[PDB]
Amino acid sequence: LMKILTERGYSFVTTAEREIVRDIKEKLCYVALDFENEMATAASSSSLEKSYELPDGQVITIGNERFRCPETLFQPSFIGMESAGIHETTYNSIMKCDIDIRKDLYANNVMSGGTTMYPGIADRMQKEITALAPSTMKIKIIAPPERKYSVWIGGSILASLSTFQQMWITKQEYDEAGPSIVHRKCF
Amino acid sequence: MQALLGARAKESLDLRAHLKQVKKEDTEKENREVGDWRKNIDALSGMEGRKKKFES
Ligand SMILES: Nc1ncnc2c1ncn2[C@@H]1O[C@H](COP(=O)(O)OP(=O)(O)O)[C@@H](O)[C@H]1O
Repeated sequence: LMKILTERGYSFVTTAEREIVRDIKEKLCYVALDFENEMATAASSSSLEKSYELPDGQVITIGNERFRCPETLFQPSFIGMESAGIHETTYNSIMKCDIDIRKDLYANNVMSGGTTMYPGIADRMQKEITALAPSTMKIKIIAPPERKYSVWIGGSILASLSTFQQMWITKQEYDEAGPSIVHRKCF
Repeated sequence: MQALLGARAKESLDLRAHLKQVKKEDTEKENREVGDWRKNIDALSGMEGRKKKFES
């Protein structure tokens, strides 16, 4: 996003500028369920632009840059990565599991982490897998408001489970073994 | 002259009737395992909100 905003006349190269672009992205960007058609109009008219107030009183608007940024999730080649996107990797993780597993993973595609908060991501990912998946199978995405905070929440859940109280390394075992103990006791 | 054909046709029938009667008596005496069951569902129509678990 910083490089394409530079293309539009908004060059952000220092730390304050970088932190600001991240904030702009979080509030203005979306994935688009059809990149090329969305771009055809975003690149042609101000009607698909959204404004942002910069901290110094200046303003910026974002056009196709608004969706080209998250598009890298579907097209990693945008940043120089040799990859077909997060939906191909999701597809392969389902496909590479045993044949009696595949049906359950297709129906339980879980979005987690941040960036899951770009509008349309929960739906585009179901579309992209459905397009690769066999027919008959149900493809479904799980995308709760507990998105981006799901790892922390999982930590809270796990730390407090009765089924997890035997998984903790105590500060006894730790000193006898040293920190390498984590590879035997945790994961 | 026909006494033996009568007796022989009858012996065959009595044995066949015996063998069929034995499997038929069990077929008719008990018949629950040969039937079926409701196999009902959950639905969760009373699920008006989240559960007490940290996972819900
Ligand atoms: N509305 C949003 N639009 C685009 N990206 C987002 C949005 N919300 C969060 N993200 C991005 O997700 C990342 C946060 O990663 P995160 O999953 O929360 O790591 P952690 O689980 O350790 O907290 C940041 O790069 C942030 O900009």
